[PDB]
Amino acid sequence: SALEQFVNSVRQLSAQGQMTQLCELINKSGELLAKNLSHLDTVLGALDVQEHSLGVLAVLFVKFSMPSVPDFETLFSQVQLFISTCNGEHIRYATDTFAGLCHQLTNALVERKQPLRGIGILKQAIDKMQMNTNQLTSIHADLCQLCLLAKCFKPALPYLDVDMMDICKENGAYDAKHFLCYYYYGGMIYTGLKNFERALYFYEQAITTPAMAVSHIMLESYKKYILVSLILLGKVQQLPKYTSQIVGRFIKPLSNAYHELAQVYSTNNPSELRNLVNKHSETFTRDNNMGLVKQCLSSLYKKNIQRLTKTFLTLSLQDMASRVQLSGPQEAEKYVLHMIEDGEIFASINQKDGMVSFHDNPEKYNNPAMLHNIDQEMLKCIELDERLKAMDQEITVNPQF
Amino acid sequence: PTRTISAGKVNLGAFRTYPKGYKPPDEGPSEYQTIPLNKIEDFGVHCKQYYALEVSYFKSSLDRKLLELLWNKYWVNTLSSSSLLTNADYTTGQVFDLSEKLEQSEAQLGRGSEDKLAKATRDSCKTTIEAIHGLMSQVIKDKLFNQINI
Amino acid sequence: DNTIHGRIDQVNQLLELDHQKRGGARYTALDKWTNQLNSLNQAVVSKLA
Amino acid sequence: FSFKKLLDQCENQELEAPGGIATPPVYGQLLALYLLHNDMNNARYLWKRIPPAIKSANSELGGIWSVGQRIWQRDFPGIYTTINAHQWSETVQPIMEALRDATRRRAFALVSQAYTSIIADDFAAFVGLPVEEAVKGILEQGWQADSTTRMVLPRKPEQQLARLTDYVAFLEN
Amino acid sequence: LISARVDSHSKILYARDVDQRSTTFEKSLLMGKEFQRRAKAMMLRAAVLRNQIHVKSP
Amino acid sequence: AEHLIAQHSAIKMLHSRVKLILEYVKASEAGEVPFNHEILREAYALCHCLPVLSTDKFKTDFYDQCNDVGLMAYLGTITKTCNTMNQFVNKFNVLYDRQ
Amino acid sequence: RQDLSAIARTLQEWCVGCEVVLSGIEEQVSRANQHKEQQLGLKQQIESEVAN
Repeated sequence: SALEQFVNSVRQLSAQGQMTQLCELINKSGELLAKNLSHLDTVLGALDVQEHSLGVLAVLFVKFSMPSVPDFETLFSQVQLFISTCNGEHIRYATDTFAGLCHQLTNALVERKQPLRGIGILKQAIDKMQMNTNQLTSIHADLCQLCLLAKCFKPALPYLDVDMMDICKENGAYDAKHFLCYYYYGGMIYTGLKNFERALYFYEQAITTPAMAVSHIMLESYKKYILVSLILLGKVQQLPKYTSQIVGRFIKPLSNAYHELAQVYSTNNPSELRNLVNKHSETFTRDNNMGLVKQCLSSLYKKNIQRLTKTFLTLSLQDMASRVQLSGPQEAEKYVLHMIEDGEIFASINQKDGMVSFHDNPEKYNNPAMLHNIDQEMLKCIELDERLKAMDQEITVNPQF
Repeated sequence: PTRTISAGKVNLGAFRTYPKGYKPPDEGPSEYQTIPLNKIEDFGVHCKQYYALEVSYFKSSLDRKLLELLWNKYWVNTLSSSSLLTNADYTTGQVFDLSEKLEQSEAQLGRGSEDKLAKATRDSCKTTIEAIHGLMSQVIKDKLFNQINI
Repeated sequence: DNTIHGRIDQVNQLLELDHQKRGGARYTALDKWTNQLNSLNQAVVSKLA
Repeated sequence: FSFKKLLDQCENQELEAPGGIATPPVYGQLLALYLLHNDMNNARYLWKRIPPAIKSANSELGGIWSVGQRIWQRDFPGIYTTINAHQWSETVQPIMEALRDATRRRAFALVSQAYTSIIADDFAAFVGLPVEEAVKGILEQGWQADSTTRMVLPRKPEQQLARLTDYVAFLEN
Repeated sequence: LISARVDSHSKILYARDVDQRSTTFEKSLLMGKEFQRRAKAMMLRAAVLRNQIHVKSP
Repeated sequence: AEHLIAQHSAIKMLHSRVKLILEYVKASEAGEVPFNHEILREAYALCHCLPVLSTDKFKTDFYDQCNDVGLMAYLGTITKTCNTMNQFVNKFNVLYDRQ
Repeated sequence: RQDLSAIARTLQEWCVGCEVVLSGIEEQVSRANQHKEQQLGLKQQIESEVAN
């Protein structure tokens, strides 16, 4: 009886003025909603399926049961049809139920099995929720989570590569754990793709978050921050002074093994790091980051080979095997060749004499390549300044203090 | 002379002092100039003891004629300037001073004058703008005489 | 005693005299400008929280 | 050139068609193409995404990954051995030859930069071709070959104004 | 104070001369990169302080 | 605008001289205007003087100049962005924050 | 006499070259003003909001 009236009240606001009453209509909905909504969805796509379908589908996912009998797949396709060509315009005001729908779809796909297609659909929703230079919407975390479970990081990169400003809230629709999850999962995505620069950046941004209580997302991101900093840099990168007090008070002594790992890493001894990795092996496997510690061991060997460039020019492979502790010139030749290929060292191999010749001269800074590099880096600084000009202008327009 | 060359505009001032004990009027437009740190203290101490005259230039009827006719051949010298290496020591000297200005502007933000960073930014802007203008003339020369071929 | 400006190449048995002098004064000024800009940008970012 | 377009098309087919799980020949193409671009981080995560059902039903896919294990370990002779082991015409075979050629170019470019003097047998194993063929090719190219010691000595190999105006326009305002 | 490289093959100690230009360019470019990362970090810090994004205690 | 005006006038003068010599060449080649072995010979000698400096040492030096100004421009833009960041944070700490 | 055209072929190649450079400046100079005035105008809008 009432469900037959609401649709008529949606058409009244269609192509008119304000839609705040429609937001109140989605806010109330009907509480004890019936199956009839599916029938109401048959005759609903009059203009562009409208915001009514969002309330219908959000309630369909809010059910905590079914959610549309064993034929839930039809509902999934309906959700697809709502995101793909349907989209919308006044999603900005209906962000609460939209992000809620995406969170419920994500949680349902996580609780079920393979969430591969869910990524493909989610990226469209994100594309229609954000403005132009992209905003940190809650759905950004869900996407990452999905692509972290269904091992496919490749299509999630364009949303991760952008250093987006301003978190999209609008009528609440945001929680701190979604921010923490986006930067932690994103950090794991960049770690999985061996892009340690952005990975370290993402973990650092996940730690900096203001906190009164300690969360497991912050602990795991801190552990992985130490590991990635030991891989990428020769030591642990200093976290900013504005990091939460709980990090230095609770997170630091909880992940003691990692600071113990960095303490053994600083002595430049591989056998001792090997002994420490074997000592807390159960703790590293418990956190599910065993592999990154092996990369820390390999990066310590790399660091020890890198330290030879500062003192030697032409060094014997046997001398390198003795100094770095590799056993045999064969492993030294392997390590040097891998390091040249990966662009980690600037050296050459002489097999006849069994020597390694360090050059250490990548560039002389006369190429146009540097001209284009500097032009691109300057354009990045100009972009940053123009963004800062926009933020400063926006603040100047606002009331005084 | 250094700023004349680097800016491509004559940097000259004409001044007259006030007698000992005499106080200046409200007038003092004071057109902004970057003053290096090793000179700014002395500048500030004595800046109100003199005033600047309004400078203008003149030439004769013959100078006018001769300078137009000189241009008919002097144009060659404008396309063979090489300003970037003529007074290269100036930009380096300014950068050397700019770094200490930036050290002072950092010290201002440290604990606790009126915005030294903005002054230093205008100084670095001016120096860089002059350097880019030098490169502009060099690129113009490259476009005119090198990118031709057979 | 700094009376002779140069160095000795004991292997090839020669005296490699100090001559290679270019505009090194710019790069030292740009070096100090870089250092001061590093410390400054750290101190500017330190303001917000 | 055209392989990148087929990769993007396969990357679209990876999510558009399923259904939950994508097509096995597309999985084979995507895996071999992920090996072609040397993106081992994409290939390793693609192989682990494959369900055990297609892993058991299509053994040829396992035969494609057996090349990837060698690429991951950087064992060049093993890469050239694993390439010439399986046949999957029209689908995987036309791109495996492109992988073989790309691995040859990658190995040649690596030896030319990383080595001053290298043993002829090691170099032949690095490029996959036999000792005689390799030595013939490098002598024709211009590398210094030496017998007895069997050493090969490799030889190591507005547009502008508008940008400047934008830089000054930035600084001056 | 020794600014040299050891050539252990021929047993000769060669003195190292720092390339002024390349070192200045290298450290300046790396400083620019570190500056950009600090700028992105504070951009996000401004965004979280604006939107009041923080972990609640209970 | 005021810095490249002297170059614009110099280039305009050069372009006039180049056009006058080119028109003399075409007039001689087409006919009617008297042929001269000596003048066109010097115009041939002038043509062969282009391009001025195509050596690798000059390319290294030109790009050395360009990279020096380029690096300096990058450090200058960094200083200006450092100042813009300082303005923004100084205002943000007043409006969005209570110091 | 026959290959004389080649001289003109390079002279015109220089002329066109000048004609590009000249126009380039004309455009760049115009842009340098187009930005300036715009920025001034924008500043005058920001400065007009100070009264509110």
